Amino acid sequence: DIQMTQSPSSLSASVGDRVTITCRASQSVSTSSYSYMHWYQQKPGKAPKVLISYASNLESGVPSRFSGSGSGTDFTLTISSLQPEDFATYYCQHSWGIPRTFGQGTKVEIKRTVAAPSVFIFPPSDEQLKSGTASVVCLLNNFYPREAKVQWKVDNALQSGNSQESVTEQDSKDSTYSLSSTLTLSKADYEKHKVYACEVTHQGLSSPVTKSFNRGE
Amino acid sequence: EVQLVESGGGLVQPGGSLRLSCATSGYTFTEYIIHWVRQAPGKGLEWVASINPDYDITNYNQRFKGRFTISLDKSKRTAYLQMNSLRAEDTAVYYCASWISDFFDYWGQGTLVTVSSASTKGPSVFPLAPSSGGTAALGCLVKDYFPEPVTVSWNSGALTSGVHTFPAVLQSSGLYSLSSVVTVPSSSLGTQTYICNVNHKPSNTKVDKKVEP
Amino acid sequence: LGSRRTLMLLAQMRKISLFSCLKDRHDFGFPQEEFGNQFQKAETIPVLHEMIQQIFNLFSTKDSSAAWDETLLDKFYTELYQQLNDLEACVIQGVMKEDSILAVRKYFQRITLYLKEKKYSPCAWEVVRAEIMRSFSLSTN
Repeated sequence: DIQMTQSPSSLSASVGDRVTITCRASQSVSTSSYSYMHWYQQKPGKAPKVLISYASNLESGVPSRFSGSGSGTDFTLTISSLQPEDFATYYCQHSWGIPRTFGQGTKVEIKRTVAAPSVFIFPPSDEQLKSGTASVVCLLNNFYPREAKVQWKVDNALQSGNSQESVTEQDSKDSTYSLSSTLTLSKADYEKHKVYACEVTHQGLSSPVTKSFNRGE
Repeated sequence: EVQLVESGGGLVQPGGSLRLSCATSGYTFTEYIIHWVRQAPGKGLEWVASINPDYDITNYNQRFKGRFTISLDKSKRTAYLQMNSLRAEDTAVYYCASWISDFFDYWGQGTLVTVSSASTKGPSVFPLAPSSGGTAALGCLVKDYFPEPVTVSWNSGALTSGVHTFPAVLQSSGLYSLSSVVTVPSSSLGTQTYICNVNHKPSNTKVDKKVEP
Repeated sequence: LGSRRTLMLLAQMRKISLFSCLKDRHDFGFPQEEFGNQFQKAETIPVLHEMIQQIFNLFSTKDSSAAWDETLLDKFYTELYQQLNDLEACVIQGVMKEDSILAVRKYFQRITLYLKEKKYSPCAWEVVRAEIMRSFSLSTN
């Protein structure tokens, strides 16, 4: 049955840029008069939303920068003037019989000016420490590019494989990312040390930045 | 106003069975074909089955022919997806979707089905008390629960601007943990009250934590 | 591929764009399972035979004449006959087939009722033309 391959899988472009995503069907999905290929947009944590129907028919309410061309097996979604709110993954599907299949999708991310993060650090609460554990959080707010590097230190010692990080999807207004990192120790271990710190390394910092606290303050 | 509401998602062990339902509203029932479409976390979209209420035709993706059954109750304006012999690769968000023809006109919000032998566990919720100045940051640590999802709001939904809830991360313990922050002006601290509202339906766990300096 | 000829003619019969008929689009539930796969080339002759039959029936009505170009409909019938006759000869000869045929017939019943309902509007006709066009390709390719 009919499979489709989008390209690129993933893609980055500045606001205003022209963007082109293609979709390739394993066999013709066309009649001489109509193509039965459609394009959707899925923003993170949300259901898809149809944009183009039948290869080139712009759906009602969709912005005009969106357009679709193509026929037979080769199809193209084009965003003529990329916008921050256009951050999403884009899928093609066909209705040339059964089964209905989608493409693997194409992630579109917005390129914007550099923004340095704002670092906050959180000591574990007292109610957590009451139970056996201790979590230390380091948060980075509103930065771009996504590439950053957190680094934990305890009484000035480097840490490893005792921490996990998580990153927000790209903001669909201002195009930035935020991130949090969690150091985790037993209370017992936690109490054996004074200084707790994260050393953040981003491009928007001319030099790495250390937020720190002293235990029991 | 068209509205599709899927429900019945949750946790099942492998080999177990589940029944998803989708309750529709706001259009003439017999006019739209109802579909189920799923999406594994991080992965792409996969069409499962469709049913035509006007006639009585159903269609299946051959992958699920043996195990899954789609069916409906016209009086209840509701379509059902019965899943059987669930494998771990069936873990996905299941969307209910509708169309008149060819392409999808409407969607549900999705309902998460998790196929796992691990047992369910409610999280505990801790403060991320603000450091306390221009603007300042505070949050909620939602640690040690399974399965997804957990929901975090701030001040009963009344605070959205500058709020950041992170993707859950799966600890080495096989439990998730998650944090939600919000940025506020410093002078609001000690004046303005900040409460983070956590719900984890899979353990009927509901928590309102009051984050303070 | 004198079936390629049948599609070409159907194409030429188009008078209006489906894009002006979006209000009227319709899912007819073409019973595709009944053709290409599993019971591959040759065990699906009788089903294909019934298809052509039904199409021929459909486009021969006085309603169809009113909808489409008289000259093209002629070239079209010639083409259907050719196939209709060849397929019948095979059915006559040696090589739930009833269920398959029933499925096809129910499909065309749905198509017909759709047109009655729409009062044979140009749009309805365009929707139908486009479907047959598609579902025929699926039948054969």
